Parts: sequence; C-alpha cells; structure tokens
Amino acid sequence: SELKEHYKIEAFTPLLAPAQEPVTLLGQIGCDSNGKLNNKSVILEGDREHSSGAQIPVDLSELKEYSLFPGQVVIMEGINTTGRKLVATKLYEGVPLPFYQPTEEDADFEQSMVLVACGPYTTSDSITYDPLLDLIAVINHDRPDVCILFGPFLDAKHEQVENCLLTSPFEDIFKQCLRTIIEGTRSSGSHLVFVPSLRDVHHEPVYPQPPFSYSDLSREDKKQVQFVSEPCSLSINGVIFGLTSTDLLFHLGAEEISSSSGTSDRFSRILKHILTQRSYYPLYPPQEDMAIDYESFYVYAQLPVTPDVLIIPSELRYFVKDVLGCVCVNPGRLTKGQVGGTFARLYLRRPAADGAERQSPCIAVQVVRI
Amino acid sequence: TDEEKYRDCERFKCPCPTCGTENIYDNVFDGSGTDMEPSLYRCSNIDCKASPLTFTVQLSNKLIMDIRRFIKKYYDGWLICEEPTCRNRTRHLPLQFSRTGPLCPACMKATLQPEYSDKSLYTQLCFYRYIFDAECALEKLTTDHEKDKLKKQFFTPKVLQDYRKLKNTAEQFLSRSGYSEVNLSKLFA
Amino acid sequence: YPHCLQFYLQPPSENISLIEFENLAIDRVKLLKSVENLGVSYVKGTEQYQSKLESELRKLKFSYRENLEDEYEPRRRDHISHFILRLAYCQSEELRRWFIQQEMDLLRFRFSILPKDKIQDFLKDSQLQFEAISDEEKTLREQEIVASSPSLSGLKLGFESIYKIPFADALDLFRGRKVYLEDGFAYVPLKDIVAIILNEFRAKLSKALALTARSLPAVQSDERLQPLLNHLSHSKISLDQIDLLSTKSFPPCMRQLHKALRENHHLRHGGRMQYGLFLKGIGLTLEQALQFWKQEFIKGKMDPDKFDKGYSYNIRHSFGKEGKRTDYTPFSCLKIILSNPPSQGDYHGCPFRHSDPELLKQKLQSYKISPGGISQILDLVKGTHYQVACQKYFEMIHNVDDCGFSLNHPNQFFCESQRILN
DNA sequence: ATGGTCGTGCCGCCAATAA
Ligand code: SF4
Ligand SMILES: [Mg+2]
Ligand SMILES: [Zn+2]
Ligand SMILES: [Zn+2]
Repeated sequence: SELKEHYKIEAFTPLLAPAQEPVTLLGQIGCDSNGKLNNKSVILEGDREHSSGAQIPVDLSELKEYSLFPGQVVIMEGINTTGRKLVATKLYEGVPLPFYQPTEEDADFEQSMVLVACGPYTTSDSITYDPLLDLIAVINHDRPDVCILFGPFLDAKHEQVENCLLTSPFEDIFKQCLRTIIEGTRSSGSHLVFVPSLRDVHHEPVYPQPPFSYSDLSREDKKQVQFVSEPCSLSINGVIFGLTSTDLLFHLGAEEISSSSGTSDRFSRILKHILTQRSYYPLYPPQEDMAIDYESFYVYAQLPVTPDVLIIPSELRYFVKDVLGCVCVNPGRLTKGQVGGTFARLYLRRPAADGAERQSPCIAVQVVRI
Repeated sequence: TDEEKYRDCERFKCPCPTCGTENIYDNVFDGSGTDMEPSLYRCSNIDCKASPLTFTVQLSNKLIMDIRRFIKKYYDGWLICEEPTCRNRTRHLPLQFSRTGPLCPACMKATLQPEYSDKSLYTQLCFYRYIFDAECALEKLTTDHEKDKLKKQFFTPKVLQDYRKLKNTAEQFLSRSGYSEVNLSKLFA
Repeated sequence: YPHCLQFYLQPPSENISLIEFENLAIDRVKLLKSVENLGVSYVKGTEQYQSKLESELRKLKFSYRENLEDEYEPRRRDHISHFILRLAYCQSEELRRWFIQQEMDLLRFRFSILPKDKIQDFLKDSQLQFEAISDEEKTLREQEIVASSPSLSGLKLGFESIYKIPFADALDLFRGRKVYLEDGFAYVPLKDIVAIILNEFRAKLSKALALTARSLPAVQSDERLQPLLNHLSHSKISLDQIDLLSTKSFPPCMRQLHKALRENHHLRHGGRMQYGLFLKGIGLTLEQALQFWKQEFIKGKMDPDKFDKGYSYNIRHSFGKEGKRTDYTPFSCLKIILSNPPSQGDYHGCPFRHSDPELLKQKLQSYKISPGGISQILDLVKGTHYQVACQKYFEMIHNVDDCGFSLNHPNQFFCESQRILN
C-alpha cells in the first residue's frame, strides 16, 4: 500500500487473473525448491486480500535490471496471459522511509563519540579473553562517550562451549565477563550499551532477543550501564543508530541474485534492500539454523524511521559506505579465529537545521583493527 | 501415566568429567526396593569413584545444550506430508491452506503436519523437569518411613539444593516462555 | 465496580494459567451443584439457608456483601468462572436450563443481601435506567399507589421504596392491573422489581448461551481444552462396586469392554451384546440393567427419549421379556475367539487373539503383570494356546500356583474368582 | 386393473448352550 501511494498505482491485479494488457502484480519473491535461488526458479507469492495466497513463476528475460532475494516485497509490472507465468517488463524500486526529523533541542549539543565493538572477544583456541582485555584498555585510553558492545560474548561456536569441558556454568561465565568490562571501564566513565547476539549460548535463543538480565550493578554503574535488546533502534544524541547483531549481510547477499556483475557494488545494494524493505530481517524463509518468533516480529523488527547510522557487523570485510544518504558501518568481528579483527569509532554532531535537506550527522567514521 | 508420557522423550546424556563414561538419567532414582538410590549419587562406571552430584555445573551445562538443540529443532519449521505415498518434506510454508491446515505443494490433496509438534516439545521439557524434581519424587512413595529413610541418608540440604538448582535451570525456561498460558481474549472475542 | 453482583457482559481479556483454568471451572461447578442441594432440601426464607450458602461462598473465595472495599480477587474469580462455565453447559438442552435456573437462584440470593442503599447505583451500573422517588412525591401519590396496589393487605405504605420504570418494561404487571401508570411511567413496589430484573437477565443469558454454542466449533480445535468441554458431567450384587470388579475379577476382554464404556460413554453392537449377556450372567436383573445402560448413555449427552426408544427393546429382549420370551446363555469363549472379528471403532473380541503382540505387551504391562509372566503369555499366544494363557493370567492375578479348573466360559472365570475372593 | 429397479422412513425380531 505504501508503494502504491508513492507510485500512484491505480490498483493491483490477482496472480491467477489472466490479462493480455500489461498489469501490475503485488507479491513476495521466493523459490520453488529447497536449493539455491536462480533467475529461472523465481516465483511470486501474492497477498491474501488480492491473490488469496497464490504462487506463480516469473520470467526475468525481458527485464533490463533487477535484484531479487526471497522475502522481498515489491510491485512487479508484467504480462500474465496464460495465468500460470508472469513475464517482467519493469520492476519498481523500493522506497525507503523518510529520515528522522531533528528537534530544536538536538541541535544544541556538542561533539559525541560512539565506539563500536563486536564479538567474539577471544581467539578461537584460548579462553584468556585477551582481545577483551586490550579492547578495555583501548576504551580506557580513548575516553569515548558511548561504547556499544555486540555479541557473541559467549560464542555458541567456540569449541570448548559444545564440549562441556568448562568448570563454570555459562550463567556465571556471564557474570565474570560483565564485571571484567564493568571494573575495567570505571575510570573512563563512558556509557556502556551491551547488545546480545543470537550466538549467545547462555541466553534465550529467540529473535528478537530480550535485553540481558543483571542485578550486580552499583548506583554508579546503573548510570553508566544500559541494557538494550537485540535488535533495536537507539537514539544517541539525537541520531538514530540501528543496532543489530545478526550477520544480515551474510543473511541476504548469500541468497540474492542480480542482473549486473561486472561493475556493481554488492554491499551497497544489500544495504539499500535492507533500508527499503522497512524491516530488520526481510528474509523469508531464513537459513537452516536461526530461530525467529513471528508473533513479535511484526511489532519489534520494523523501522520506525530510517536510522541515520547502521551498525551491521559481518564475517565479511569491514566497510563504511554512504548508501541512500545513510552512513552504514560494518566493523566486523573483534576477533576472527586466530587472526585479529576490527572495531570502529564514529564522530557525531548535529549541523545547522537549514540547508540542502539531507545532512549526515556522522561526518567521520574510522574502522581500526584491534 | 508418567512412564508412557515420557516414552518418546530422548534420554538426557552427559559424559562423566573424570572417566568420560556416558551416564543415564531417566528418573530421579535408579533401581527398586532397598537399592533404590539416586541416579546422581555415583557414576555409571564401576571403577569411577567420582560423584556426579559434585559435577552439577557440567550436568546443568549439558542440559543447556540439549534444551537449546531441542528448541532450535522445533523452530526449524520442518513439515511432513500426511500421505504415506507422498512423504513430502518442505521447509517453506505454503500459503495455500485447507480446512485442517496447510496444503501440500507436491500432491494437491493432503494436509502438511509439523514434524515436531508443540505437544512433543512440552512433553520433553516436562520430562527434563521431572527427572530432576525430587520434591515430587519423594511424595510418590506410599510409606513415610521409607521416604524419611531415603531423605536422611542421601538427600542432605546441599543435595536438595543441587536438585532444586537443576529444577530451577529447567524452570527458567519453563517460567515465562510457555504454552500453559491461555489467552481469554482470543478464546472469547 | 459493585463486585458483589454483576450482569455478566463484557468478556474479560486477562490471561491465566491452565491449572487455575481448571480450578475455576471445578470450583464453580461445586458451588452451583451445592446451590441445588440448598434449594431442594430447604425453603427460600430460612436463616439456615442464607447461613449455609454464605458460608460456602466464603469457603470457595467468592464475592459477597459489599462493606469491605478491595475484594478484587473474588470479583475476578467469579467473572472468569461464569464465562469459563458458559462453554460447557451450552451443548445440550438438558444442561442449559440447569445452568440458567441455578444462576438465577444465585443472583436472587446475591440481590437479597445488598444492605439497603447501594442498590440505586447498581441499577445504573447494569444498564437498566430505573429511578427512585423522594419523600414528598411518595406522600403526594400515597393514596393512588395504595389504591393501585395488588392484593397486598393493608393501606400502610411502608418504608419499602417505590421505583419508577418505563411502562414497556412492566408488561407482566400493568397487564393484570396491579400497578399505577402515570404519564407513561409505571410505579412498582420494591418486592416486585426482583421479578423483572430476573426476567430481563434470563433473556440475555439465553441469547449469550445460544450465540456461544454456534461459534464453539472454532474453540474445540485447541487440544488442551477437550477434557474440560466433555467431562463436566462425567463423574445380591449392586451397582456401586462394578468398577472395582473390573480390576479384580473380570477377564481381560470384559475388563476392556468396561473400560471402553467408562471412557467413551458408548459401545458398538457386538460389545453391547457380549457385555450385556455377561452382566446378566453375573446375576443382575432387568431393572438395574436398564439403570446401568441408561446411566452410561446419558453421560454421552443424549436425552432419555432416544435411549428408551432405541436400545431399551434390545436390552429387555436380551433377558427374554419380549418375543418368544427366551432367556440366553452368555457367549462361550470359543465364539468370542472365532465369531464376529472386530474392526476399527470396535473394542469387542478376545485380546489374546485379535490384539497384536505390539499392543498386547503394553496391555499386559498396564495391568501390573510380571515380565516373566508376560513372556510366558506371549509364548503361549504365539503357540495358539489361548485358554491356558488366560488361565495363567488368572493364576498370576490371583497369586495361586494352580487355578484348579478348565476354563471355557467367562462366567466360569468370574464364579471361580469370586469363590476364593469372597 | 401395463412391466421392473432403485432408495427413504417407520416398526418388530433375532443370536446363545458352562457348571
Ligand atoms: S480366553 Fe476367553 S475369557 Fe479369556 S480373555 Fe479371551 S475371550 Fe476372555
Ligand atoms: Mg443403531
Ligand atoms: Zn565417571
Ligand atoms: Zn503431499
């Protein structure tokens, strides 16, 4: 409906209704088998109001440019004469939601720093947590303003986790991991935002994941330690940061097709697709191993407004890019097996309200390896 | 009965931290009559002198992995065709629904059923809760004298505390997330 | 807000645990059943009736007199209990009237206990639109009201207040010329307002019950609520020990038939004939046989007319009281083994023959049969030696080395068992 | 004061054989 109002489309057509004249269809892209999606096997599954949940194959031969992944909601213009196959003629571009409107109070603030680190915080064969230790040292030396720590603090793929060779419960392992940072960052005085990850073995394996539970916090610590669920959209100094721990880049780009491969930017097009589908996880169906509860997916996994900065850790290469006027940052993991990873630090201020509309508050980003 | 309800449940397995021999926990106690001793008292290996009750951390940790495996298996969403001739197994949930439920995409006349029903998950969770619930295991005895004899010989306050720790490890998952909650609004409105 | 009496509308929206879900239903059933006993054994005006009913209401944590503020818990209890019980007693027409009569009686009791002066606000809190009259208005129309009064003796207009109602709502009164009508408004004594309140409650209760029954198939889809919707009306030789004999003296076949009748509240034709003839064999007469069958079939939510014109003829004929008047002998074990093989939906036949070992094993297990005896019985069954296996079953359940007889008839089984047991 | 074949709703009647 939002895309219909944006593009001023008169009406939609059911999938099963034949039509010689070109018509516009509304549906979701999907695959007809359990294998990898290909251009030949793309099907469109319609809405229940119009198509009563039907599915028809689509032909992309007559389409100049396209980029499709399962679970994407688009409006497809094409011809469906026999009522069993739809041939494309034009594919509508996704329309992102308008940016957040800054208030007059947000424009009176000063320079702000956001340091971002993502798990794991140890090498893949040792438990000394030395990457966590020198990360805390870097935090102390930096004296930043906000410190966003993503999971997995206790990785579900660490070989000692599944061999049950430890002498302490992961519940207690959570307490020592917390108090490590807690007494390591007291001198810095920076706010701490701990966001869980789906790889947190000790916590509830539900996407979205609830905020962590911890009671051993002093009065000073409660003013500096804040627990935020995963995923979430947090306003830091009037800037909407989209915090997510899922490797959404690997969720999407691993099962997405495109028409151009010579000169095209991949990470940018996945980021655009994420920003245009108005959800934290458009992929339907997901891969083999990740649990999502759909009941709260509709109410806790959508974009209220388009976030000004996206923080999307991934196992792929680190990158900071401006897509659709939004600065997306991918610092990756702090530790990658036996080779070190990267973290990020971002500058943010609110410029003058007047100007050429769009003005990115986060002018500067710097991803540095730990 | 409890025996028939938990027959299909997978038995909880956990290696011994000392000797490595796999143990068996199918009930709170093992044996019958006078030799009805707790399953957590001694290791299954005869030569092993280490008490599994001491290794409560490892037992709870292995329970954690087992329950995570089960819940991920449930959320996998695997569906199976009811027709013996079709036996269609798909991960994608079709939007074509019949009166009973989803309609198979391979054969046009059949109802897809979940591979792991919610009843199976709840029964497995209840079995895990019951195998470490000494409170209901002690009241099951018909004689108070035998109950006191078994309580004062092994069920020390520390032993009861460890059993309650296992029960609370189960109850953390069984407490808020559930199935026993019935919404009256959906039932009436 | 006056949580001590309430017209039941606006269904709730809270969520509860299933244990409380069953506890509320059983408590409401118990209270509503005891209302029957109180209304039958006593009369509606004695102090003992009020005392017993209010004591029981106190016992089961249910709302009563409004003088002590925050009894929110009893309010919630009653509100949930009525709606949860609406689903069960809306199926059969023999239960809807039973529900309505006793709920109206309970509302009458709750109405009689309101002290004197909180009644006015309640009438506005139930969407009734009634009114009272001041003392000067009462004195103005005193003669008119007492003249318009019913056969109520005396001219004394007592302290009982007079209520002012729209005329259309007083149809049962002004039709008989028993009230006063002025400017399209009826004036009634406080005694008669109870009748109109209950009469107006009855129609809404019946409408709600009807509208719930037709949209109740959607609720049966839930597998956790099936026991509740079907077991709220469940539960020389006499009637009150046969169940015990099912565990003690019956052979496995007839025990299986009795279990089927106890659980499913119905039986097919073969099981009916077999069990009825055996039950004649043990010694029952016609009267208690009819009692037993009708009691076991009414619990299937069928009215007695259907049973009387359907099965009574066959039951009577089984004993030889119609037709040629021929009395029959209970089935011999050979015909049970060889004649009329069972099918799907049927529970008759010999378990030692028709039941596969993959089911016969747990059939023995559920009856506390020793594993060695189980193996011996399975070996005997594999050898097609059924009677000796049944004899071995008898010995194992009777704790004797040898029975001392040759078995060819279940009635012989029962008589031999009762020879030693009694 | 044509033939036969098919289904639907009311009733009454029967099987059984140790000890
Ligand atoms: S052998 Fe005869 S008496 Fe025994 S269970 Fe079978 S039918 Fe019944
Ligand atoms: Mg019949
Ligand atoms: Zn051992
Ligand atoms: Zn099929």
